[PDB]
Amino acid sequence: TTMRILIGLLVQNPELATLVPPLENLDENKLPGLGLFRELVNTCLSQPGLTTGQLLEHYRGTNNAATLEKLSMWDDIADKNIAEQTFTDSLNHMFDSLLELRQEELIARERTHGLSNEECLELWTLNQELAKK
Amino acid sequence: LKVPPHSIEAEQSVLGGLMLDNERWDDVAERVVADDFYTRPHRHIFTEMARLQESGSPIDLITLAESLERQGQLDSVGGCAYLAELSKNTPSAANISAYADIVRERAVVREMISVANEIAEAGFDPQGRTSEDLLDLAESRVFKIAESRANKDEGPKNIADVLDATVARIEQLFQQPHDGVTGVNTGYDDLNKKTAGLQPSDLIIVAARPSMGKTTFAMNLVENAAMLQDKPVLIFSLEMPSEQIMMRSLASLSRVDQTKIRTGQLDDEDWARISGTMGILLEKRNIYIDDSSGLTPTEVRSRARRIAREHGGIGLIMIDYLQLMRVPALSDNRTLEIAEISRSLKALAKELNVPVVALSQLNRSLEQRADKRPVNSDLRESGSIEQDADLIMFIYRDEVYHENSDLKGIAEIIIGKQRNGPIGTVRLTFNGQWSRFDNYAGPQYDDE
Amino acid sequence: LKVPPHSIEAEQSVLGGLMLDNERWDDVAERVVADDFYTRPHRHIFTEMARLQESGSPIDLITLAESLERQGQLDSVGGCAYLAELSKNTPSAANISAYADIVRERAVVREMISVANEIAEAGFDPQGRTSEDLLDLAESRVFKIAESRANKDEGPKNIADVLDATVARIEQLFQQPHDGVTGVNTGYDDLNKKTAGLQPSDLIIVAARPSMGKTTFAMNLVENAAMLQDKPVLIFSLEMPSEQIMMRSLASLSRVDQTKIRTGQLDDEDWARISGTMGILLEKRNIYIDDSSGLTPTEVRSRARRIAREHGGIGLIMIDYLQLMRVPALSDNRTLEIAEISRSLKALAKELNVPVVALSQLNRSLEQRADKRPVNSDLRESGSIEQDADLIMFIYRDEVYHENSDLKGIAEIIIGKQRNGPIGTVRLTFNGQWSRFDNYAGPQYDDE
DNA sequence: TTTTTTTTTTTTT
Ligand SMILES: Nc1ncnc2c1ncn2[C@@H]1O[C@H](COP(=O)(O)OP(=O)(O)O)[C@@H](O)[C@H]1O
Ligand SMILES: Nc1ncnc2c1ncn2[C@@H]1O[C@H](COP(=O)(O)OP(=O)(O)O)[C@@H](O)[C@H]1O
Ligand code: ALF
Ligand code: ALF
Ligand SMILES: [Mg+2]
Ligand SMILES: [Mg+2]
Repeated sequence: TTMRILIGLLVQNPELATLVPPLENLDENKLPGLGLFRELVNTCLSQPGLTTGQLLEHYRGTNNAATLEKLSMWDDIADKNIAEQTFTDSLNHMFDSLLELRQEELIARERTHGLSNEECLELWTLNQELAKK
Repeated sequence: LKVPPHSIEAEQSVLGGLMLDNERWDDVAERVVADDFYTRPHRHIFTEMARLQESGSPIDLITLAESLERQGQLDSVGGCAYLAELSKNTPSAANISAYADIVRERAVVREMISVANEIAEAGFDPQGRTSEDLLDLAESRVFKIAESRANKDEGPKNIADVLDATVARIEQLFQQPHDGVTGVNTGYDDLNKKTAGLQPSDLIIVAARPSMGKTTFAMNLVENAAMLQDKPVLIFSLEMPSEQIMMRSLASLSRVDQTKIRTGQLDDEDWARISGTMGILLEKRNIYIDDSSGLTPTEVRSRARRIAREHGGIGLIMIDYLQLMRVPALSDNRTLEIAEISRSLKALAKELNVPVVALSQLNRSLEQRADKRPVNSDLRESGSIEQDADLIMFIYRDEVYHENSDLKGIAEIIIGKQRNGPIGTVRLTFNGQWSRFDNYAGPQYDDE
Repeated sequence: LKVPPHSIEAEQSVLGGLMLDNERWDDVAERVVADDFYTRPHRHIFTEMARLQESGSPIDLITLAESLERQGQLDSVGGCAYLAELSKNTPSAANISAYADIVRERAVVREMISVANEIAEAGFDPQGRTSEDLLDLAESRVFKIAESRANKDEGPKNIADVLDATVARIEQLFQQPHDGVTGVNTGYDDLNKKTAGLQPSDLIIVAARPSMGKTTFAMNLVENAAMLQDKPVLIFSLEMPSEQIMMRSLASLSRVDQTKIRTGQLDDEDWARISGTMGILLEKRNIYIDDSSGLTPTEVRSRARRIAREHGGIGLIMIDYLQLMRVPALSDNRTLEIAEISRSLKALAKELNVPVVALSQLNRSLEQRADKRPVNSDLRESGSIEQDADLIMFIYRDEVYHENSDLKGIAEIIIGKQRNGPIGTVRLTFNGQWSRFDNYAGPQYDDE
């Protein structure tokens, strides 16, 4: 899954969190374990320029630290630019998931009571992102 | 139970793709039709799509939904959600050709299966039909299957089509004023008069006895081609390391005694020349060397394809030499192995539309004759080397055999075969010290 | 049940990325193969992926699903759901190269374990196999795995890379003031001038008619090389016993009539000379002699490597002579057997980076001519002897053929071939009594 | 078991 890889990239490269757009605009329950990712970004933004060890030290007393440590150990990539590119395209993938979930809901509402011209027109516009390539 | 073949997902993709880009409409239309689908609603959608296209309406979700709603088939095919899902599962519109090709294949198989069922039905119940009639129906059905293909296999072609293509080729050759060199420039004007350059899709061959200049001449052709065009040239050196080849090239281009280069006893001027040569080569950067040993025909084709794909095509490829390649499948019979290699090299040239220069060795029977110039039937192990080749050039240096020869340092390029063109001899000065063949400026001796 | 070493996660990443992108197929094709994958389902998918790619078709879930369905492997791999699941799980394909490498590493390690199991099983059940059979089997497998791990270097290289390496080497030789001694020092002034010593990675050939001075000249090269360097020199005397070889060399170095040594009729002064020679030889101790008969090319390679590994490299190798080696597999076709021997010797020279001097023999056709100087095409059974050799030296003593010859006691070394360098003739003085060739101090005659 | 094509060495007219 692309969720576990995100935190692994997050923990191994803390500075990547700096360029992460806000996520509070969306319900964290939409993705599994999404709230923690947003927790890390604000934590990084709380003290910009933080060491990798310090980032994990922020949650020393928490139980989820074990998952963070395992992800740090897994997928160790010496190159930094590649990791940044992987994080960036991954962040796009999550945005695709959000739009994908939205259109699935909009399909569900269509079955409930149908849709108007604006709604189906908006759905049509919602397929370009899922087929941008 | 047996389910007739079909690809619902491919049917979804072809329907989905065209709604974004309609430029590929002809590609889908010519390849497949609404009869190819296995699901009826998809047939309805495509029939509507074709109608809208014929009416000039752009192919899109809104137009399709409007047409279906007006015709009342929207409910049968689904709706906004169903049609939206159609485009949702499309991986990429550019691939639509493969999806269309898949759909055609599924329809063809379904057509064949139906024919088989029809044949079985007719056979089981004669219904008053005699044995001969049953044969006729099978023949007619088989012919229809071979007829519905719409070529796809390059069957016999009428002469009117061939004439139109050939005359077009001649007319365009007229416009470009190359004046003799239709193919790659060899670099030796006396050689261009006969060969007219190295034509694409050719299997050229350079043969001679050991230490006659076979690799020295081929490298001169490669150097001249690289400096006289812009496409990459690929070298397969199965006999020598890349360093030795480059040491010769520096000696040839910079005209410095290759003994000094190999030994390191270079002066200031020699360093100046070599620096000049290095600058030129690094400015172009269109020569690739692969010194791996014992390559099979498959490895040669794969590597050449990659270079062509990455750099926009090849201009020439050289192999050194033919007999060192291996075909592990055919290792018990050396004659079959060599025939397979030669066929593969000819096929590769056609595929990439590039001239292939493959060197070859010669038999020892040449050395038992009073006259020691090579002939076509001297190529070593050569079952089909003489038959597949379109041009064969032999290198002969008379000074090697007769010490008191008058042709001291005058090599001869004997053209032993040329499918489309004359044959003859060309004389070139041989400067071994520089590892070079030069134009023979001396008086021209008429060839007999 | 010890867990075999494998990594499913790397395989899943590789397969998913290839689904995402098609431009990296080459990146993985070189690195991994279908056999590399652990689980059979992955092996089936890769085989189908390769079949689609070599067909020049796009790679996608729909195409793969149909292709696997065609062969009936769709259900076996796990159904279309598994492929859809795998495509879903893969974010991108940036680090596929690393994933490809680990997958390659796992297979090699698994290959290593299997070989270890096979050797252990064979030892437990010899099935009549002797210790030699087991040792040869163990050596063969370790070599095979070693070769397998050494296939990565292959691939065409640009000219910028080759130019940098070549110029670097030329700079090195320029710094060293060796003054013509680039390889091993032959010990003769004229020979060094025409060849610049014996170069590493070469296959030199010494040929002549029976009883011409062929083993006498080769031993002189071995002696002179041994005293002019510090690396071991290895000798393979398939013809004569080591005692007879040492008897000759003790006569040549000490300049004592070898008849006296052979029959033991020496004097005090002769005993003084032999004592001096023995002291010098034992001071260096860098000559090894192997007089086993009928060795195969594998045995020659195996023994050469052991010497190189123990003493840190070999400075020269001598084989006496080429046609006495054996290749049991090609025991029917003599011509192919000799061709395989020549190919192996050249490969051995390249691997160790050492000059390999191999003696050969000439044909009887030479003796039916008016002129009896050797030529290249006289090498016996020479399928490829004259083709692979980088340098060929013939020994000619006119005295043997013309009893009134003015060239009494003078030997001609005829350089019949030299891939990188000129050719010509060199004259030495032959002292049969001492089994020695001395550089010719008499008047020098120009070479035509 | 038979037919084919390529190498290399000998002996005879
Ligand atoms: N420095 C030199 N001076 C004179 N001749 C040379 C020199 N270097 C190489 N040659 C000659 O160039 C000839 C061609 O070599 P090469 O192209 O390797 O032959 P092939 O590739 O046909 O076996 C050889 O016969 C060799 O004698
Ligand atoms: N004591 C001697 N006096 C004169 N000639 C000798 C003496 N010992 C050896 N020779 C000659 O040295 C020649 C070279 O022998 P050798 O190198 O073994 O021949 P091959 O080239 O077959 O190895 C022989 O032909 C022999 O006549
Ligand atoms: F030495 Al060659 F062809 F005989 F390269
Ligand atoms: F005695 Al020989 F070749 F004739 F070693
Ligand atoms: Mg060559
Ligand atoms: Mg001998």
